[PDB]
Amino acid sequence: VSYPIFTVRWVAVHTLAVPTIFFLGAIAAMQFIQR
Amino acid sequence: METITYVFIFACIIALFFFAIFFREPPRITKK
Amino acid sequence: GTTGERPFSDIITSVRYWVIHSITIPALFIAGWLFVSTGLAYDVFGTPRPDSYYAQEQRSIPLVTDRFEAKQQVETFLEQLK
Amino acid sequence: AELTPEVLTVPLNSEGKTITLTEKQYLEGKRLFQYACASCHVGGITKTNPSLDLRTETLALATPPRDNIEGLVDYMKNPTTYDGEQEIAEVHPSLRSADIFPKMRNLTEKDLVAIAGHILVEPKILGDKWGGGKVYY
Amino acid sequence: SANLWERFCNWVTSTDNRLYVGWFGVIMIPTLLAATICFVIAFIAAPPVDIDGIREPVSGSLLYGNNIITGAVVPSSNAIGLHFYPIWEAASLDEWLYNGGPYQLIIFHFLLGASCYMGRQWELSYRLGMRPWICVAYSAPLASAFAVFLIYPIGQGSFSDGMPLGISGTFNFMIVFQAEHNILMHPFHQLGVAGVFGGALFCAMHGSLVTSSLIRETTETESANYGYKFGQEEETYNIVAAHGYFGRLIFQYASFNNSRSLHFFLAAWPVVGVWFTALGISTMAFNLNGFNFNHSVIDAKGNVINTWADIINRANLGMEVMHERNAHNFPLDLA
Amino acid sequence: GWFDILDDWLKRDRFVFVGWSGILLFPCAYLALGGWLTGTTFVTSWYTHGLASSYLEGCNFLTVAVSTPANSMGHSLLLLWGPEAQGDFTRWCQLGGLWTFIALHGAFGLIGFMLRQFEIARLVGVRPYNAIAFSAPIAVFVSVFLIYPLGQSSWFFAPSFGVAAIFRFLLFFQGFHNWTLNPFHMMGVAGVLGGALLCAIHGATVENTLFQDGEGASTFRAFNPTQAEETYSMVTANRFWSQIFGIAFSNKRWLHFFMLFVPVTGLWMSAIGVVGLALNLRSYDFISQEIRAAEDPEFETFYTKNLLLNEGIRAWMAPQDQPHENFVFPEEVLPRGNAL
Amino acid sequence: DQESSGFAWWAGNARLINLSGKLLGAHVAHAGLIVFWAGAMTLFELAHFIPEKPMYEQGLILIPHIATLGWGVGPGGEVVDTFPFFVVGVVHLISSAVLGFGGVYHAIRGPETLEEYSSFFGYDWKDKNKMTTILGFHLIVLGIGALLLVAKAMFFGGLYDTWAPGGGDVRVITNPTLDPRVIFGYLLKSPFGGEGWIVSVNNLEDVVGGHIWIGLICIAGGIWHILTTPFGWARRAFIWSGEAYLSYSLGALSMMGFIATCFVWFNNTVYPSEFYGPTGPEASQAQAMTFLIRDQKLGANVGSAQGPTGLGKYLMRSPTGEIIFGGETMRFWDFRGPWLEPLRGPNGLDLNKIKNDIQPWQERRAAEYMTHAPLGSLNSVGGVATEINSVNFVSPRSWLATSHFVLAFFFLVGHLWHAGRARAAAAGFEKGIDRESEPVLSMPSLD
Ligand code: CLA
Ligand code: CLA
Ligand code: CLA
Ligand code: CLA
Ligand code: CLA
Ligand code: CLA
Ligand SMILES: CC1=C(/C=C/C(C)=C/C=C/C(C)=C/C=C/C=C(C)/C=C/C=C(C)/C=C/C2=C(C)CCCC2(C)C)C(C)(C)CCC1
Ligand SMILES: CC1=C(/C=C/C(C)=C/C=C/C(C)=C/C=C/C=C(C)/C=C/C=C(C)/C=C/C2=C(C)CCCC2(C)C)C(C)(C)CCC1
Ligand code: OEX
Ligand SMILES: [Cl-]
Ligand SMILES: [Fe+2]
Repeated sequence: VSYPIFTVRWVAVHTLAVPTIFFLGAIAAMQFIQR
Repeated sequence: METITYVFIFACIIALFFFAIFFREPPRITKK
Repeated sequence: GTTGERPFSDIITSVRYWVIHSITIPALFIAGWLFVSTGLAYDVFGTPRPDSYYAQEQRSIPLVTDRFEAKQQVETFLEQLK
Repeated sequence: AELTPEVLTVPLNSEGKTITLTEKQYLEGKRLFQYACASCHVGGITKTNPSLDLRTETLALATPPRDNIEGLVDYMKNPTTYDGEQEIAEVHPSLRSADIFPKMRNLTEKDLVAIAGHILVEPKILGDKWGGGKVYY
Repeated sequence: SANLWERFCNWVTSTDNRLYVGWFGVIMIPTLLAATICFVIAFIAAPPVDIDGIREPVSGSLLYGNNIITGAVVPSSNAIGLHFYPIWEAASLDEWLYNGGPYQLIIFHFLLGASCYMGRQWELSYRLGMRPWICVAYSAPLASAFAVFLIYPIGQGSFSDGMPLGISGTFNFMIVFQAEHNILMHPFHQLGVAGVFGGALFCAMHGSLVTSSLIRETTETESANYGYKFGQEEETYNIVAAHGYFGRLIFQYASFNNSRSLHFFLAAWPVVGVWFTALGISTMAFNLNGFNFNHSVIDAKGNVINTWADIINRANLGMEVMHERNAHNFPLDLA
Repeated sequence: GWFDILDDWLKRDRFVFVGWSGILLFPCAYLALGGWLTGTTFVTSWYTHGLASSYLEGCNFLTVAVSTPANSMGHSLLLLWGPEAQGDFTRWCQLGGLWTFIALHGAFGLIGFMLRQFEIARLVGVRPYNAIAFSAPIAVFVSVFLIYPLGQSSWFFAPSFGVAAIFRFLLFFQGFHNWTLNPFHMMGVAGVLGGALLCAIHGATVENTLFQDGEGASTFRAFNPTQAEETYSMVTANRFWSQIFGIAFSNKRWLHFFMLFVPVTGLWMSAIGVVGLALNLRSYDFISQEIRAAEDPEFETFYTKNLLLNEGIRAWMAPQDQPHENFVFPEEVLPRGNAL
Repeated sequence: DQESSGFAWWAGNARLINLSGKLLGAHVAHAGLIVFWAGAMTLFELAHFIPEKPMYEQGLILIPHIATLGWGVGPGGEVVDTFPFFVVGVVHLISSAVLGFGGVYHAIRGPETLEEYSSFFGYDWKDKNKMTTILGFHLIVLGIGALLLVAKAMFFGGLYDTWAPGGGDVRVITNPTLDPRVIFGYLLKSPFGGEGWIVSVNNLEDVVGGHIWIGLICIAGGIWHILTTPFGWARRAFIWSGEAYLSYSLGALSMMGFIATCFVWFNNTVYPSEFYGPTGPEASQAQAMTFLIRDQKLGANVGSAQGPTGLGKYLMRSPTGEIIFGGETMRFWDFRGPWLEPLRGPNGLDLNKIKNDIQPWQERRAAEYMTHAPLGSLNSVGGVATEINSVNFVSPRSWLATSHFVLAFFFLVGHLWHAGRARAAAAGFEKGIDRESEPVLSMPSLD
């Protein structure tokens, strides 16, 4: 079949995927903070 | 008075248990 | 049992996907990392740094005590080098 | 709100003279305090004798005075009762009893000074917490 | 007579009994009857019990000032500990009732019978040619009773610390437990509520989905239940219409279409979750408690920055500090 | 008409069904989950509770939380553009603005979600017994996260969104409300525990009364997705439980409705009890018990024991749990048993 | 060879029920994993091991197992030479490669079945003769092993005896209790408070002696099963299938798993408090000791001291009259220990020995065990759930006991599961009720 690319599913998936990794990167950096 | 009331209800539940088990509606197959 | 969307299996398997996402996925990661490591996150959410919970001597808590003049009261708490 | 060298300035001896520890000594002391003290002296108390704590004030009214580096260090070698009228090295960890308390074998004079410093720095930071027990947890 | 014993074995094993008294039943029925009779009599008329062995009798029976909610059967004395205390171990019944004698008689008989009850749930399944493993599902609630009535007392070194047989007495067991073990901060317990919440969730899930996708065979003013006859050939609900709905609620592949894969999950989730919660009490019976994040996060100077974990600790202290007033003589609670 | 064209698009069968409900559901639901995940990692609770509550401060998955606003706020909606935050975002965060954000948004998210159930059911043409059931989780959220603090002094005494922050909410209700002694709560657990039993027992019953529809041992494949005959022997199941338990089902339609009733009814009862706790109309005591306990120093029940535990909880927790009260409890006034 | 047309993927290992060859590879590859762990872990423990520091404060569970056998230790459990630890570790780790080799080989190269490639090693589950024979083989192998312990104890060095006359030390046992009345007496002992059944063993003489009996009896039954077949009843009672045999061994391990849990938690002898931590009762006993010691030095008369309840602050009586420690520790009046026994008299704790025979080594022993009770958190924070972070510690007795209970339990489930299937497999309905011939439909209605 000739499937499309940008779809409603694509949008949804990205609304969760994009912030997640951005957070996973942020939290990963926190593991080195100290005092 | 209170003790009596508590045991009474309890005795009533146990009585129910009996009738529920041995005096139920016979579960009939297909032709029901 | 099917709809318009392109079967995930194909996409997660397609070389084109990875050619894209080998760039995109790490990019967001490094971005989130920088968001913290540059101390920006601290200012965006007013979260105190390890050396910004109390004043040097003070051992009291900066508890907000009134709703309307809260924002003003909060700023006053940052004043005392907190 | 940080561990300044202003905080790490603790009395060295009875004659008012003081000493200034370093963030390296503190951490090292804190670690050593966990290694050979925390077992019974967790959070400045004394599990096997709650009547005597590690409060600076309590150490001050000790006999001899144990509210300074020199005091504590001596104690860690030859410990005594609160009046000092009796040596208790046999039932208390010390250098002259390292055969009985293996943990004290490794410990060298550098370690002793660090541990001593830790006991004096903690109340400066924690305050009432360091002295009291579950009440202040 | 073909043979008395042979007939006897045939009556026991008989699948034509109203209640299947099995071989496990031969042990179950007497033990359960002893347990329940002693319980009922105790709960009503038993005298106060010195649970903590400190000569401080706790009355938990109706006739002695209690009601259903407060009333309970008080655990054996702490002076007895893990010692075996049958009736024939006491100078008199008066002494036996004072030292929490009934408690042991009940829990031992119950746990024994309740175990045989599981064994019977296999036997009947065997005699009826159906698959076993139903008893395996019952192993989870049973393992909890075992953990609460036997494992924890063994670990703690006394039956006086086993869960009391009553409403309020059960609340006491929990509050104190939380203080000494911080059970809320333990993974196994968390898995427990996960199974229990999930259970109730899924029970409502399945329940609703099925009953909502019933094939119409009833009148507008007639009970929708009558649209089913005991002993049907075909199904009474459209599982394909059910899957169609739930498949659209979330998304297709996150929805069941296999009734067998469904009911397995329906059974697996709660049983496994409760299994862990049973292992939780059994693990914390040897003082392997929940996470201790007290005074974890501290600031740059060393000051203690509190968390919700600390707020929990304060509540825990209050329970610890106040439980069993006159029972303690020494600083540490190690027993 | 544009409407029916808008409808057409929305009600299109996609991978993730949108629908009219989706216009309400997805925005809120996403912001609610997002707001939590945001605060969980970044925003603090220092200025509101004197607490660290984020990964950024050092909290872990258990100790993290989106804490309630200060008691000063009252029942304020705490709008970003409201008199408190005054458009400021950073201030808004520090005043616990994210709590009312998550709460109110999530609340509408639960409204949209049930609407989705209603909307999808109608389309598929199935009965809305999935929407009726979902009312129980609604009542709980409404009663606990909204109604309860609305009866108290402020949002501050509502359950904070977080693992540990919920555990103290439990212990609080014990210490202060004696929540376990409440009949409505008892019905609650009776429904959940009994519901978690029905779930277990029914699944196990079915899997172990199945017919043989295949030649393999893994009987999972041997199921007919297209209805036809019953996949498990309902008749055998009946006789089983009738002999081991004495009572047994014999009407799948009732059995499954029962699986709906029990857990939904329970949560509803637990809701009412909480609604009463808002006005502090709790089930704390038994007057008959206290009166004898006063006159008679030798009368002791497991009920009296528990109340002593409550006094300890209240006394030792209140100071750091209610900062706004500036509590100061001298060591000598703290209720304590012996030695401990 | 084997795929979906036999079992499901998540039940894969059940496809090997009738593949003796490959089914041997598994057991040999698996056995390598056990040797691998034992080896690699010992070296891991040693690599972190600190000599001048208690073993229980270092999270050791294998090195203290070696210490018990009299290896690398001396007076009072003092660690002398760490070489035997290193050896036991590396030797195992090596043997894991050897076993692992055969495991891999038999599972992917060697004959997929054994019956043809060797009629001696090949077997049939229903072959009651081969089964009891293979069982007979292992019954001897285990039997010799039981004597391997006896040898180490009597000849090759001995064991660590905490009850040692001059104080805990490695002692050569040269007088094993062989009296059957005494030995088998333990089996007739109660499992409750006081009479402690098997766990109540309190001297190495019985330990070594008991193992002598077990060693002989095991090999004796080993020979018996080689040269025989199951009787009449033995055949009409059990189920004879590959799964059935598994189930029997599953419940067996489960039972042993529970016994081991109570052993490491209660027993003092075969689990030395010098290498492991102090047992639960021991630590609570120590606290009573400690403060009895303290306050007495302050001039308090412990004998007549009256506590809050009026029961006896420091000393009270047991239900049978013996003088015991006071407080909540009344539940642990069944505790026996080297440090405490010299204070005990013919009627329990002697007030005279308590008054002036208290030794310094006992006071600090009590203090030690008191501040090292088996109390801790999952994240390893020693003390009560309300304690503060500082002392990173959780008694090895706690780790072992909890771990082995979970395993023991799940194995009891594994038992029920595999025994329930075997009964249904044999009779032949483990795959569903026969649609045609439905048994229930042939039984009269009880209604
Ligand atoms: C449909 C989805 C939806 C819904 C129902 C809500 C609902 C809400 N949001 Mg919200 N939000 C959404 C999507 C949604 N949001 C999205 C997608 C975002 C991301 C941009 C946000 C971001 C967001 C933030 C950042 C905040 C909210 C907040 C709020 C709450 C208060 C807002 C308020 O006062 O409403 C006002 C209601 C209206 C404006 C509706 C008016 C409709 C009429 C018909 C239009 C009339 C206009 C006309 C000029 C009037 C003329 C009259 C004349 C006299 C002048 C409320 C629960 C606040 C909150 O949670 O506080 C704690 C808050 O601070 N929202
Ligand atoms: C001596 C021990 C032993 C042996 C030899 C077997 C042998 C067998 N079992 Mg088994 N079983 C045992 C103990 C044992 N069992 C115990 C104690 C239980 C109770 C839990 C079970 C429960 C059980 C079930 C429920 C089933 C079997 C089945 C089987 C058969 C197929 C094997 C299989 O499914 O592998 C497949 C193996 C897996 C899918 C791996 C499972 C992984 C586990 C669940 C997780 C372990 C957690 C781990 C410690 C954490 C690691 C962390 C991770 C991040 C790395 C096979 C004959 C199956 C069968 O066909 O029955 C005859 C079957 O359905 N067993
Ligand atoms: C103790 C763990 C263990 C062991 C020993 C085995 C052993 C076995 N399984 Mg198995 N299995 C296990 C766990 C285990 N399983 C678990 C947990 C699951 C669930 C996921 C399964 C699921 C499963 C299925 C579904 C099947 C098996 C099968 C088999 C058998 C054939 C293996 C095969 O196909 O080779 C294939 C081998 C390879 C593809 C290469 C793997 C590389 C090797 C084996 C490992 C090397 C080890 C090490 C790194 C090398 C050291 C070398 C050194 C000594 C020099 C074999 C006896 C099959 C069977 O029934 O046999 C016909 C089969 O169909 N298993
Ligand atoms: C089973 C026996 C056993 C026992 C009693 C111990 C005991 C110990 N180990 Mg150890 N270990 C074991 C097996 C065991 N280990 C194995 C098999 C391995 C190989 C992976 C290791 C590897 C290992 C290392 C690398 C280290 C230890 C350490 C330690 C010590 C510290 C304990 C700790 O912090 O763990 C805490 C561990 C946990 C809290 C994890 C609990 C995991 C549970 C069991 C998961 C259960 C979930 C369940 C399976 C989910 C399945 C359900 C699903 C199917 C639905 C302690 C003495 C440490 C040490 O010596 O330092 C002092 C250390 O560094 N162990
Ligand atoms: C559970 C253990 C076990 C068992 C039952 C078998 C069984 C078998 N193996 Mg074998 N094997 C094993 C472990 C085992 N293996 C290990 C660990 C390895 C890796 C080194 C191998 C490597 C291996 C190879 C490479 C081959 C076999 C083969 C065979 C088969 C032919 C018999 C044979 O070679 O023996 C012949 C040897 C003897 C009869 C005598 C050996 C005695 C040894 C030297 C002493 C063992 C001492 C022992 C540890 C202590 C016991 C004494 C105690 C009672 C006091 C047979 C089915 C062959 C095969 O596939 O043929 C079908 C084959 O080519 N095996
Ligand atoms: C683990 C090793 C092992 C295993 C698996 C077996 C397995 C078997 N043996 Mg056995 N045996 C062994 C070791 C072993 N033996 C040893 C070491 C000896 C030497 C003493 C013997 C001597 C022996 C004889 C003399 C006979 C067997 C027989 C049998 C077979 C039937 C067993 C049976 O029906 O018992 C079922 C047991 C009962 C119905 C009795 C139950 C009552 C028990 C004992 C008491 C309650 C147990 C309780 C829960 C545990 C508490 C402990 C207790 C001390 C208080 C079976 C294949 C018989 C056979 O068929 O001959 C080939 C037979 O006549 N065995
Ligand atoms: C607030 C706010 C907002 C919002 C925002 C958002 C919306 C965000 C989002 C966010 C997000 C959305 C985030 C996410 C995150 C995520 C994460 C971070 C995750 C993680 C994960 C993990 C970690 C995992 C884990 C696991 C599990 C769970 C299971 C098992 C396994 C594992 C381990 C894997 C706005 C702007 C509108 C406005 C203003 C305010
Ligand atoms: C069958 C199968 C399987 C399994 C497998 C197995 C189980 C294996 C095993 C394996 C093994 C079991 C292996 C072993 C190995 C070992 C080794 C190889 C060793 C080595 C050693 C050495 C080398 C030593 C040396 C040393 C020393 C002495 C010290 C120092 C250091 C060192 C370490 C170096 C699986 C599941 C996967 C899959 C399916 C099939
Ligand atoms: O009992 Mn109930 O409470 Ca388990 O802990 Mn110790 O003993 Mn008593 O004290 Mn706490
Ligand atoms: Cl209490
Ligand atoms: Fe169902």
